[PDB]
Amino acid sequence: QNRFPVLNTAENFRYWKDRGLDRLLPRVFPLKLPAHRRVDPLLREYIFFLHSMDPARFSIRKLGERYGLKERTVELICREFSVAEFLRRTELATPYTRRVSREKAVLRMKEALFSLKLGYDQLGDEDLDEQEEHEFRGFRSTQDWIQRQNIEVEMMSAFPLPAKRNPLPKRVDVDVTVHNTPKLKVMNWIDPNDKVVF
Amino acid sequence: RKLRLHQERASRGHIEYLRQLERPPTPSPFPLPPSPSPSSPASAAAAKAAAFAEQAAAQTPEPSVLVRSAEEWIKRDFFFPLSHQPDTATAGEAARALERELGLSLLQQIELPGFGEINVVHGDLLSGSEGNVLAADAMLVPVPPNFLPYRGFGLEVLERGGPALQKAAFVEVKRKLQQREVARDLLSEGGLDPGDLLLTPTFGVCPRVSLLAFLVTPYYWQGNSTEAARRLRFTMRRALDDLNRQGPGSLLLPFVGIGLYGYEPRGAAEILVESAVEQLLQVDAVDPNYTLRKITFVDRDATNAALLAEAAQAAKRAWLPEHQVVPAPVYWSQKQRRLLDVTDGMLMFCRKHTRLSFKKHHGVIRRQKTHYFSNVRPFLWRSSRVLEPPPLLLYRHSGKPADWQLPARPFYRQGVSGLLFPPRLRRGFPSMRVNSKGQFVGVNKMPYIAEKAQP
Amino acid sequence: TQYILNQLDPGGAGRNCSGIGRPDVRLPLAKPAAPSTTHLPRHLVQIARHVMGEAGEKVRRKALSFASTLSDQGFSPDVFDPFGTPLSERSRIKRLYNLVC
Amino acid sequence: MQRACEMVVSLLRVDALSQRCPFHVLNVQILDLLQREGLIRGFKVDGTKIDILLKHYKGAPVIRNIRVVSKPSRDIWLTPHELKFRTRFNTGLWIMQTSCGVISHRDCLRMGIGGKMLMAINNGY
Amino acid sequence: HFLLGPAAIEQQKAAKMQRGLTPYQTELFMWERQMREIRKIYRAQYLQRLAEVTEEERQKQLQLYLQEKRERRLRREEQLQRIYDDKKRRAVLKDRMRI
Amino acid sequence: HYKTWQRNTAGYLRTFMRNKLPNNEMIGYVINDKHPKSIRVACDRFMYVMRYKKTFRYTKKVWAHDEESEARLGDVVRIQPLGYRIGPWKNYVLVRVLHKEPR
Amino acid sequence: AIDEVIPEEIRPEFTPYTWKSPLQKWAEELKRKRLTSHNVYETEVFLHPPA
Amino acid sequence: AHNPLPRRYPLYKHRTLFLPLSLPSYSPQPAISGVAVAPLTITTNAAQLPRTLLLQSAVRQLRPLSSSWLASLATSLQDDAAQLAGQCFPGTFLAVYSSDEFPAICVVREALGRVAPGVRL
Amino acid sequence: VRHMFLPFYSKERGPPRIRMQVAGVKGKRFYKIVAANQRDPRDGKHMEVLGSYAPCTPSGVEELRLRFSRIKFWLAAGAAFNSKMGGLLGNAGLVPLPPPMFGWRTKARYTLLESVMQKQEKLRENQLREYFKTAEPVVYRQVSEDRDDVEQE
RNA sequence: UUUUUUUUUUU
RNA sequence: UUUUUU
RNA sequence: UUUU
RNA sequence: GCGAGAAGGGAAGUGUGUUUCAAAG
RNA sequence: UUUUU
RNA sequence: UUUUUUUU
Repeated sequence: QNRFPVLNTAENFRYWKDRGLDRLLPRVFPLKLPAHRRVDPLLREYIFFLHSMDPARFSIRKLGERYGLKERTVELICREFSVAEFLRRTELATPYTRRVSREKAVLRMKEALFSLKLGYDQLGDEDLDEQEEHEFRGFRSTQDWIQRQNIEVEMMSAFPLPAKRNPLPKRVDVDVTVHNTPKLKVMNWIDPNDKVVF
Repeated sequence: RKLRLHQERASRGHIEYLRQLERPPTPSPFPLPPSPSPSSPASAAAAKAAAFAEQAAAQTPEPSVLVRSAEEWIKRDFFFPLSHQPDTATAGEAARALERELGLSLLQQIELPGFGEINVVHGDLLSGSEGNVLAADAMLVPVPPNFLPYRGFGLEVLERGGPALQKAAFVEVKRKLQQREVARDLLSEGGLDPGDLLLTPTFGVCPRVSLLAFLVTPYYWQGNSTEAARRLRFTMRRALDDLNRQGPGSLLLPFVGIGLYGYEPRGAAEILVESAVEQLLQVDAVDPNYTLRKITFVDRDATNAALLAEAAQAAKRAWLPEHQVVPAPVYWSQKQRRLLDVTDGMLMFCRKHTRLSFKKHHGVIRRQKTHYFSNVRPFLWRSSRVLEPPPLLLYRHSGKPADWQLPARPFYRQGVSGLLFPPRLRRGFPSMRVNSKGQFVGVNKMPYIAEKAQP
Repeated sequence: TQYILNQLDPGGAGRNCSGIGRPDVRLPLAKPAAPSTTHLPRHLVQIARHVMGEAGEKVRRKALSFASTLSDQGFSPDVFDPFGTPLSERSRIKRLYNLVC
Repeated sequence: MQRACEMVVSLLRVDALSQRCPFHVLNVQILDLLQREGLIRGFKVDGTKIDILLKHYKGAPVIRNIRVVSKPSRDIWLTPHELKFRTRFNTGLWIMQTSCGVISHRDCLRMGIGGKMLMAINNGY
Repeated sequence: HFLLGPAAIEQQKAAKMQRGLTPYQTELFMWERQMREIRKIYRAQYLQRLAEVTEEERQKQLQLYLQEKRERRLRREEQLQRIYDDKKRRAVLKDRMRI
Repeated sequence: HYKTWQRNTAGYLRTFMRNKLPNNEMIGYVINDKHPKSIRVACDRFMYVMRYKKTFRYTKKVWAHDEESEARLGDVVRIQPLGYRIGPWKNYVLVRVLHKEPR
Repeated sequence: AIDEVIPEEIRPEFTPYTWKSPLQKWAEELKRKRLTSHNVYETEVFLHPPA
Repeated sequence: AHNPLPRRYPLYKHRTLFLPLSLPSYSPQPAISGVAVAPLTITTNAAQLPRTLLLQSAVRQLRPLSSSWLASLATSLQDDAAQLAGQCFPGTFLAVYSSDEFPAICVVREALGRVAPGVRL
Repeated sequence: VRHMFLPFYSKERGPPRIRMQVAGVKGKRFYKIVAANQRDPRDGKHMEVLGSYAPCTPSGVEELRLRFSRIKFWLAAGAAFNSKMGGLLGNAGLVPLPPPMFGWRTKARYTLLESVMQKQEKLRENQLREYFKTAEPVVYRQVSEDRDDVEQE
C-alpha cells in the first residue's frame, strides 16, 4: 500500500521481537559483561604503568585512543589495578581471600568462564564518542515528556505552517564552593529566580 | 584580574550559571492569512484578527508581575495570548553591569623558558594584506589528490597565485611520485600515503611568506570516531617531525582538519594543541636538534577561535608545575603526612568470618506517613532538591583557589527539564513591593515553606 | 538520488558514513564504468594535462578511461584524473550489519 | 447555546445520508472546524434548517463517539497549563471557544490563551 | 579591599587606649567604626544597581500598554461597523413596509 | 476558605474577576428612594463551588448616598465604598448613573 | 554515483594500514586467522580434553 | 523515604541509568561552524552525544551583552539596493566564471559579505 | 532612603536581628540561620531564611551554606547580630574579621607557640624525603624478627 | 558495596 | 577425615 | 560493634 | 535603673480567621 | 562469651 | 592453583 524501504518504520522498529504467541516461548540470551574486565589482564598492567609514569604525556584521553577505550572505562582499570597490587606488596591479604559483596563474586566467575570458552580480548572494541542513532533504550525514549503526547497531529497544507511554541528551560537552585578550610567549609546558595544580582 | 576577595569569586559563579540558562530568542515568521478563505464570514473575520495578535505576542516581552494588579493579569490571560518572552526568561540589567567591572566583558600564549619561545593562538586573516602576519613557512591542507573539487582553504590559495604557482606544484609532486615507485621496485599501494610533505616557494601569494608547504590530510568518514582520532595524530606527528629538519623554525599552520574532510571543534581541537607542545620539547628524539621554536595557529572564524582558546588552557594544565591544580580535600591530606607502623597483631579485628556480604534488611518502608513526619520533615529545611556541590580546586605550590573549575550541577525531576507554560513567580522582589507613589517598599509576612515546591 | 541515499544511511559532516554512493569510492557494479570525474575542477586539470607529459596523459589513466561503453554522470573526455590514484576500499554499515548478527 | 447541543443527536447516525439541523449563528461556525479535519463531507443552509451530510468509510461512520462538556446551565473553563493534562496521549478533537473566534484544542495551547471546552469528537474516557 | 584585607587586622591593634577601659574595649570600638562604613558601601551599591533594573522594567510596561491600546481600538471599531451597517438596512426597510 | 490549589483553577479566577472592580466598586439597581438623599442599591455578586463546579448568584442589598438625588427607583447605578460610617444606614456614595427610567 | 550493486564479500576490519599502531596489527592478525579456520573454529566439542 | 532494590530472581544484572531528553526547541536551528546540530532521533540516552556537546559548549561563550502601498515598496527597494552596492566602491548557487576572469569575480565574492551575509553564492 | 525599611521594623516585637535556630531530631540537631525581630521566639515567626549551619557532619568538617546576595542586603537595613554570628561571617569574607576574646595585643604566648608548631611540621617533612629513596613495605627489627608494616596517610 | 577523598547515580 | 576440580 |  | 501573663481556652456566629490593597507620629 | 584449625 | 566448589 505504501513504499518506504528503510529501517526506522513502525513495523521495523524493535526488530527480532516476539509479536504473538512466541512471547511466552523461553529463549536464551547472551550474558552481558563490562568492557573493563574482558580485556587481557596483561594489557591492564601495561596501561596502568603508563598512567602512573607520566600523566602529562600519557593523558587519560590519549591513552584510551590507541587501545580503543572510553574515557570512563580506562579510569576504572587504573583504580581496580592499584588496589590489587597494594595488598600484595604490603603482604596484607590475597586477592582471592578479599571480602566483597556477592554481586562482584558472580561477576568474577563470568569473567573466568568468558575466557575459558572464547578467550581474553587483546584490544578493546568500542567507540570513544557516542553517535546519534535510532535505537530502543527503555520505555522512556519513545515518549515526549514536554508536551505529554504520543501521537502528533498537524494540518496538511503546502503553504508554510506556523511553527509551534518552543519550551523554556527549567530554573532550579544549585550550590557552589567559595572558601574551603580544614576546619570549615563555606558555600554559596544560588537563586536564579532573583532579579537583583548584587 | 586575580580576584583575591571572597565576594568577587562568589559572584563569578553566579554569572556563569545564569549565562548557560540564558538563550537568545528566535522569532518565527508568520504566514499571511488567505484572502479566499472558504470559511463563513463570521469565522473569517475572527481568524484574520487573530493572526495579528500572534505576531505581537512573540515580540512584546512582559513586565514584572508586581507592576500591575492581580486582577489585571487574570483579564489579560483570557483576552490576549501568552507572550513568548516572560519576565523570568532573560537576565536583567544588573547582570550585564556586573560583568563590566569584573573584567569578563591575542587570546592565549603558552610560553616555555628554554625549549619553546612562545605559542600564540591569535586568530585573524592570513591573506588579508608582529604576532600573526609574519612567518617564513605557510601550511596547506589539500584533498588526498591534487585537485580540490569544492570548498577547502587551499582552493583559494592555488587560484590566487595563478598558473605560475600551479606549474611548480604539479612538477614537485610528479618527481616525488616517480621516486617512490622506483625505490619500491628495485628492492623487490600505488597511491599516496597520508603524512607526506611537499615544498613550494611562494609566487606572490603573500609578501610576508617565504615558503609554502603542502601536507596531505586523511578523511574522517573512514572508520569510527575512535579510529579517526588515531589517524589524525599519526599525520600530525609525521608532519611536525619532517618540518624540523627542513628549514628555519617558523610554523604558520592555520588550522588542520577544517574544510571538507570532517572536523570536530571539540575533539579535533585537543589533538592539535596537545601535539604542538611535544614538538617543541622533542620528547620523541634520541638526538635533540632544536630547530623549530615557533608554532602559531590562525583561524578566521570567531566561533572557532574562541573554542581553540579553551583547548590551550587544558594543555597548559598537567604540564607546567605553576598551573597544577589539586582538590582541597586531598590537598590538605597530602600536607600532614605521617609514617604509621602497623604490626601483625593490630589487624586481628580487621578480619571477618563470613566471606560474602549483602544487605540483610530490606529498605521497604512500613509506614509512609509516620516515617515522613519523623525522619524526613525535620531533616528538610529547603523547598528545592539540591545535591552536594563539587569540591573546590586549589593549587599545589601556592595553595590558592584557581579561576577555572568545574561548573554547577543542576538537578531535574524525571530528567525532563522543559516548561511550556511557566507561571509568574513572586520571588523577583523578595520582601519588596510597589506603593501608590511608585516607590519600592517592604513587607512583613511569614514566607511560605513550600514556595519553591509549587511551580 | 542524494536524498534517497541519505535516508538509507545517515551521513554528513561530523558523522561516520559508509561511503556508499560517493564519487571517491569503489563499488561492485554489474558492468564496467568510468569514474565520476564531474566534481573535479576544470581549470586545474587543463593546466595539469600539459605539464604531466605523455607518460601520464595516454598510458597512465586515459589508456583505460574509455575502454567501456557505459559511463557515469554522462561523459567528459576533456576532464579526467591524470594521476593514478586508486579509489579502492569501502566501509561497513552500522544498521544492517547489527541486525544479521 | 441550547441549539448547539442539539446537533450531536442528528450527526450521530449510522443508517443515514443527510440530516437536518436548526439554523443558528454559532452552529454554522462549528461545522467549519469539523470539515477541515475531514469529519463532515459538507453542509448547506436550507433556510430555517441546515442540511448536513454524513461521511462513511467501510460501512461504519467516521464519527463514533460524541461527548458534550459545556452545557447551558454551567460553563467549563481550563487554563492553558491545565488543558494539556486533560488532553494527553489521545487523538481526540476538542472544540475550544477563545476570544479570537473558535479554534481546536491544538491551536489553543499554541497561543497560550484560556479557551472554553465546548464538545468532544472521537474521544474515549 | 581595605576593610576585608589584612590591613584591617593590624589597624585595630594600633589604637590609643583610654583610662578606665579594658584592652579589648579599645579594639571593639575600633572595629565597630569600620562596620559602619561597610553598611553605607553596600547601601549605595544596591541603590545604583536597582536603578538600572527599574528603568528597564519601565520601558516594557510602556511598550505593552501601547500595543494593547491599538489592539482594542481596532477590534472595537470593526464590531461597530457591522452593527451600524445592519441597523441602517432595518430602518429603511421598516418604512417601506409601512407604505 | 479556599485551598492553595483552589486559587489557580480557571473557574475560581473567572468568578473573582467578575466580582472585582476598580476601587472595590459595585453594580446594582435602586429599589427604594423614599428617604431624602437616600437610595438602596441592590447589588448582585457571584461565588464558586468546588464540589459540583457551578456558580450561583445571590443579591446583596445595600444603602447608598446621593447629593443631587438624580437617581430614581429602578435605575442601575454605581456605588463606591468608604472608610467610615455616616448615618444609621448610609454606607456608600454615588458616582454616576448609567441608565434612567422614564419618570 | 551508484548502479546495480553486486553482492561481494569484503573484510574492512582486517585491512592493514600505514597508520595503525604495531599492537593493533598483531591483534588483528591472530583474530583473522581464528575466523578463517574450518577445522577447529567451526566445530562443537562437549568435553574439554580430547576424550 | 525509600530504597528501591530488586526482590526477585534477577538480583544481579546490568541496570543502566536512563535520562529522557526531548527536543530542546522545535524551531529550525542552523549549523554551527558548518557542523550540523539538528536533532536526528528522539531517543537519547543519559550520556551526552558529541553533536549536542557542541551546541551547549558555544552557549556559555555567548555573553549576555548585546498613493498606494505597492508603489512605496518598489521605491525603497531600488534606493536601498543602489546605496548598498555603492559602499563597496569609491542567495543562489550556480555562478559560473572563466579562468581569466577570476580577478573580476574574486572581488565581487568578498564584497557581498559586507552588506548581505545571507548570500551563499 | 530610610522609608524603605519602615515595614521591617516592629513596634511590638522590636528591630530586626540575625540569629540562629535549633530544629531537627533529638541527637542530630542542626542550626538554621534566619532573620527575625528581637523579642520573637527562638523557633517561630521568621522574615527571610538566609541559610543553615551544620557544626557536625559525617565528613568531620563543619559546613556553612549562606546567601551572598541577601546577607549584604539585610546589613544595609541596619540589622544587628550576636558576637558568635560575626565570627562565622568574618571567615566567609562578608564582614571584617572581629577580634577574639581578650583582644589581639594580649596574644603574646600564642605567637611563640604557633611558631614552634610550624617549625616542627617543616622539620618532619625532611624526614620522609629519605624514605622514598629506599621505601620498604616490610621492615624487620633485631628483637624477634617481627614483621612491621609501614603505610602513609 | 570506592586503600591513600571529606568527591562518586557504587549495584 | 570424604568427592570433584585452569 | 564484624568502628564505643 | 531596666525586663517580666513567656504556667492564660473564661467571652463571641456572621464573629473569630483567610484573601486583595494601603500606611513619610 | 571465646577465637589464625 | 588461592585452606576453589563448600554452607554458625
